[PDB]
Amino acid sequence: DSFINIFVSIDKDGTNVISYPELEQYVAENNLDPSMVEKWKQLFDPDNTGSITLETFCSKLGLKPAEIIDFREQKGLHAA
Ligand SMILES: [Ca+2]
Repeated sequence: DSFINIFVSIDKDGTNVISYPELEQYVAENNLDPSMVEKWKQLFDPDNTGSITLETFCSKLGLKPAEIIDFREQKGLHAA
């Protein structure tokens, strides 16, 4: 899946802030390497703010927030 998709999957409450527990739950539930947590923090929370915003995620990856929002609206609709 795309980074757009994975962001929406991790951010299960839709706040457009990935909390560290959200990230950690995704890693464990998908049997990923726990080092993944540190990599996301380093790439997407470089200033160590304590969470990962949609804004910083998008700036690092060259995405716009509008792309995650579209996907979120489509996922919701599709799911229904
Ligand atoms: Ca969240």
